[PDB]
Amino acid sequence: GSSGSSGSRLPKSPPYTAFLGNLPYDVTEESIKEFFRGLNISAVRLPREPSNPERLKGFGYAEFEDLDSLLSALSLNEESLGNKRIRVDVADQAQDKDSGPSSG
Repeated sequence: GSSGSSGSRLPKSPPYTAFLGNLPYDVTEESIKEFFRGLNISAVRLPREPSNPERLKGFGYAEFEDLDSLLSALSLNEESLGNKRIRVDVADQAQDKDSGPSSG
């Protein structure tokens, strides 16, 4: 047996960040572009392990401009990418700013 429950609330306000899971080891930057082909992407987020930069972390995120982009992304929650299947869910708008000194 296995429970089942899900229901996220897309960010009514942009930008629209998409969350991907169960990504392969071949998933490259170009793969994300083609995966979301047709939609409007502003940038691709691909975090790498804090130790092995050559290896992917495990999750992928992409920035969108139009709302339709995110909607279509959810349809790729099953779409088999390469040799494995990935899931698409609504990602929380997690932002962070920093600052630095300066002399001279």
